[PDB]
Amino acid sequence: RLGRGIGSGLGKTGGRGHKGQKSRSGGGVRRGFEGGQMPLYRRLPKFGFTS
Amino acid sequence: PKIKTVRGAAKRFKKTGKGGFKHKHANLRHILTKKATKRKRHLRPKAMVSKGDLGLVIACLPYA
Amino acid sequence: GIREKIKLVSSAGTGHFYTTTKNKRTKPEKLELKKFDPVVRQHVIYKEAKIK
Amino acid sequence: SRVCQVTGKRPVTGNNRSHALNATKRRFLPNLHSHRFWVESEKRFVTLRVSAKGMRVIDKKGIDTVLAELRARGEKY
Amino acid sequence: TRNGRDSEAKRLGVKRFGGESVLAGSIIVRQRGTKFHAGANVGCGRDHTLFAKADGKVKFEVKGPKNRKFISIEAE
RNA sequence: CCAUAGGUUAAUGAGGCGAACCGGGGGAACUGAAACAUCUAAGUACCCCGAGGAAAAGAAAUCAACCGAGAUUCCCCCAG
RNA sequence: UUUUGUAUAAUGGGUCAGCGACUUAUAUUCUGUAGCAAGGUUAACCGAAUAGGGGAGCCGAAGGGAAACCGAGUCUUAACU
RNA sequence: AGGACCGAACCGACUAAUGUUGAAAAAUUAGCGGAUGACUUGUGGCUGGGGGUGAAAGGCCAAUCAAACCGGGAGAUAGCU
RNA sequence: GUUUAUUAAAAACACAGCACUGUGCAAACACGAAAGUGGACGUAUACGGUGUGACGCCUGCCCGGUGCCGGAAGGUUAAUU
RNA sequence: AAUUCCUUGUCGGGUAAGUUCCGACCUGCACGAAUGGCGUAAUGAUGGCCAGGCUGUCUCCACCCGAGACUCAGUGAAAUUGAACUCGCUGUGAAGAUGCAGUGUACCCGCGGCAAGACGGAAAGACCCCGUGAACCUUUACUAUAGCUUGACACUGAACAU
RNA sequence: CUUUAAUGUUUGAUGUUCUAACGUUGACCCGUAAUCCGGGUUGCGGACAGUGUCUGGUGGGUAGUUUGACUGGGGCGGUCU
RNA sequence: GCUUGACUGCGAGCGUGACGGCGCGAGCAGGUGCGAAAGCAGGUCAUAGUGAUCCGGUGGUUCUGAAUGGAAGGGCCAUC
Ligand SMILES: [Mg+2]
Ligand SMILES: [Mg+2]
Ligand SMILES: [Mg+2]
Ligand SMILES: [Mg+2]
Ligand SMILES: [Mg+2]
Ligand SMILES: [Mg+2]
Ligand SMILES: [Mg+2]
Ligand SMILES: [Mg+2]
Ligand SMILES: [Mg+2]
Ligand SMILES: [Mg+2]
Ligand SMILES: [Mg+2]
Ligand SMILES: [Mg+2]
Ligand SMILES: [Mg+2]
Ligand SMILES: [Mg+2]
Ligand SMILES: [Mg+2]
Ligand SMILES: [Mg+2]
Ligand SMILES: [Mg+2]
Ligand SMILES: [Mg+2]
Ligand SMILES: [Mg+2]
Ligand SMILES: [Mg+2]
Ligand SMILES: [Mg+2]
Ligand SMILES: [Mg+2]
Ligand SMILES: [Mg+2]
Ligand SMILES: [Mg+2]
Ligand SMILES: [Mg+2]
Ligand SMILES: [Mg+2]
Ligand SMILES: [Mg+2]
Ligand SMILES: [Mg+2]
Ligand SMILES: [Mg+2]
Ligand SMILES: [Mg+2]
Ligand SMILES: [Mg+2]
Ligand SMILES: [Mg+2]
Ligand SMILES: [Mg+2]
Ligand SMILES: [Mg+2]
Ligand SMILES: [Mg+2]
Ligand SMILES: [Mg+2]
Ligand SMILES: [Mg+2]
Ligand SMILES: [Mg+2]
Ligand SMILES: [Mg+2]
Ligand SMILES: [Mg+2]
Ligand SMILES: [Mg+2]
Ligand SMILES: [Mg+2]
Ligand SMILES: [Mg+2]
Ligand SMILES: [Mg+2]
Ligand SMILES: [Mg+2]
Ligand SMILES: [Mg+2]
Ligand SMILES: [Mg+2]
Ligand SMILES: [Mg+2]
Ligand SMILES: [Mg+2]
Repeated sequence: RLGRGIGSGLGKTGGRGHKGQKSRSGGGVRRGFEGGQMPLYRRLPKFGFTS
Repeated sequence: PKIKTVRGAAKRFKKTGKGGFKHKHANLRHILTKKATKRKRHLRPKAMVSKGDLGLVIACLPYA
Repeated sequence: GIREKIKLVSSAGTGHFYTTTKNKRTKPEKLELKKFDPVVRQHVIYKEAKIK
Repeated sequence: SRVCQVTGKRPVTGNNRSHALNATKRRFLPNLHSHRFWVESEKRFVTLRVSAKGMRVIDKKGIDTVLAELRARGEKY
Repeated sequence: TRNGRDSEAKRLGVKRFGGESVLAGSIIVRQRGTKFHAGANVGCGRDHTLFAKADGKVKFEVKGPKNRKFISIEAE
């Protein structure tokens, strides 16, 4: 139970750190986001087919 | 709702026996002639996914 | 870059070819070299062709 | 309104495309024309608002037969 | 300005030092020009990369009229 | 000129209202894509028409695969 | 509270009382725990109905390869010590 | 005769003082301009929001205008506080 | 004369006049998916648009660029076949 | 010059003294002919400059008449406010101290006044920057599109001549 | 095969003349107590015009947006492998 | 002087990168070249001369071929 006082050890920030995307309500990047670069599953080429 | 797999990643990674993922090497599409044969030969075989990117791959592939 | 890439096609008819570059201002004559052909597993003469 | 009295064709909506596939809403309207059809049985001219496709079916179906359907349709020619 | 350019460092230098046991094919030193020369059981790459041609201990020695520095492998 | 349009009566019927659900006619943008045009949002919001207690759909010019199944609708799988 | 750093002459609050912010659903992975175990478990639905039925399916015990294929091997290659 | 002159009503709003928690969410006091005209006013009517209207300032369109107000999409979004 | 109602009344806007240009009347143009309406129950001595802005003396040179107007032989060129 | 940067250009007039004004000069940074040029009577709550009259505008303020301010009675707000037992100086210090250090001064508390400070009050700064913010507007930015325009086909036929 | 002279054919290119589609915001009659509309008569125009689909050109008329970062603030300059 | 090793399949073991990746490599197999041979040759004294993925193009390929036989298309190899 985060954000329930100093003694709990998870108060006033809820374990989210300080003013990042993870600290915003509904914040955070999608799966595979690499900071702006095209992710590895897009740097690498497709191969093969499904039989 | 059911989690949706990232279809772009599902077409490039196959799970292996010990839980790894294999992918084909890059840099072998259309500027390969100027690359030495030894370089091209090493890119031909399949490769293992590095440890740093394992978490990202698993996130994109929750059902495989 | 003004040197243009060319392909060397095997004379054995396998359809295997190598690729390289050649200077077009000089050496107009076609390039002939003895190179290994993986299909016949022998070194044969490769003839210059056009990349397309 | 822009309704064919024979075939019932009415305006329909679609997209203007482009070389960039951009889609903008548009309308397709029938090729309607007011024509005076000669009905032999009454020896009279009756004016109908018909499409170009409707004109073709009038020759094939006969002037009397289409009007019989129109009276069944209650279109009030 | 018209400056402020450099290339990534290529990490040259000695990888295995004197008396170390190495496997055949292990590169001992990567260099620019023949700072070291290949001796017994040591090969020289196309970029003057010295590699071990046999298992054994790395030994540095100075021989010859030019007072040059040579690397050899004593394969026991 | 017959006719026809038109006109006058007489019979029936319809008008409007009402929550959601239903069918059809139209139909966004914000947003997401860490921008933004294709795309997404979404045939959603909204507008319009019509009907019922349900509506709609429905009795193969359907699927299967060389074996067969036998209208439509709904549920769980198939399957992210 | 925010900061490298605040008695700071940086932000917030006149005071009290009440209210006021990490939840829910589904899926997935990991840990703990319980059951069964090379097996485990059912969903819809049926059902006097939290039982029972329903194993339709799902996961696991075999993988390699783009695939056909082969299989404790397999792929690569003409072939691999 | 006159978009003539001086000057009340009427209409305008140039200067200054006061007022600035106002007597008044734009006014008062003393002066000022027009004052038979492109004047002013009453009562009705018409033009509706990417639209109106504008002797044109991005002015005005119910104390709100470089895109009114109300409801809906909507708990828009907010890498910011 | 008009203007920023509510910090700007001006040298700004308008203005008569002037010039260019469009417009032959089912006029151009404008408002309207359209019908229609305004223009106008008017007809080039008319109407719309643009710039200039009483009056006086005047308004010179450049058609290369960009527009507009005229030409249509040739070059190029869509749907269609 | 409603244009001139250098610049208060130079000369003349006006003044005791004139970076403004007026007249000329031309060296027009960077005027110019209907995005009009130059003049122009009249007009102007038009801008600048000068003179006469006139005056507390001023030298330099004085007095007086009223309405407040002050006192009493009645009614009775507001913005603001972490809490205060709320001094000066010098130094220090999220770098300009009522609150720290040192030191000095100061009996407790009102009332009428003045505003130097409390980085006083007002309003999540309008300037600056930032956000892969918003909106309007411009154009030979991009992609479209209404409209306009071209041709083919359809509505749409006959005959003849080349 | 070339050169092709003529020959029918099949498609077009214009030009001329018709009316019967179509147009008539020409006249007249009726619906009709009616400057709408419709019908009738007639004239004029006429396979045009006009409209539909497709298509080329034009199109800030109207939209949706883009218009980089580093940087002894930013812009400008410079830089980006 | 003679030549095409500017070879094909591979690669023990290492280096350097967060990663994508980049670099070095004896030796092995098949075929070569130069040497009488020992041997050397998987480009150039070395370190710059470069661009991921998607999409599309070209050649090869018994990999696939949505009822079946083909084919299209896709895959793989070479390559733009
Ligand atoms: Mg803690
Ligand atoms: Mg944080
Ligand atoms: Mg915080
Ligand atoms: Mg976005
Ligand atoms: Mg009922
Ligand atoms: Mg401190
Ligand atoms: Mg404070
Ligand atoms: Mg406060
Ligand atoms: Mg468990
Ligand atoms: Mg049960
Ligand atoms: Mg089963
Ligand atoms: Mg193996
Ligand atoms: Mg007057
Ligand atoms: Mg007067
Ligand atoms: Mg006057
Ligand atoms: Mg207002
Ligand atoms: Mg708006
Ligand atoms: Mg609203
Ligand atoms: Mg929404
Ligand atoms: Mg919100
Ligand atoms: Mg005036
Ligand atoms: Mg004002
Ligand atoms: Mg006014
Ligand atoms: Mg004023
Ligand atoms: Mg003017
Ligand atoms: Mg010219
Ligand atoms: Mg010209
Ligand atoms: Mg000056
Ligand atoms: Mg002087
Ligand atoms: Mg002068
Ligand atoms: Mg000028
Ligand atoms: Mg001129
Ligand atoms: Mg001019
Ligand atoms: Mg004056
Ligand atoms: Mg005087
Ligand atoms: Mg104090
Ligand atoms: Mg101090
Ligand atoms: Mg002090
Ligand atoms: Mg006091
Ligand atoms: Mg005072
Ligand atoms: Mg004061
Ligand atoms: Mg303050
Ligand atoms: Mg702020
Ligand atoms: Mg601000
Ligand atoms: Mg930025
Ligand atoms: Mg725009
Ligand atoms: Mg948008
Ligand atoms: Mg920047
Ligand atoms: Mg099939």
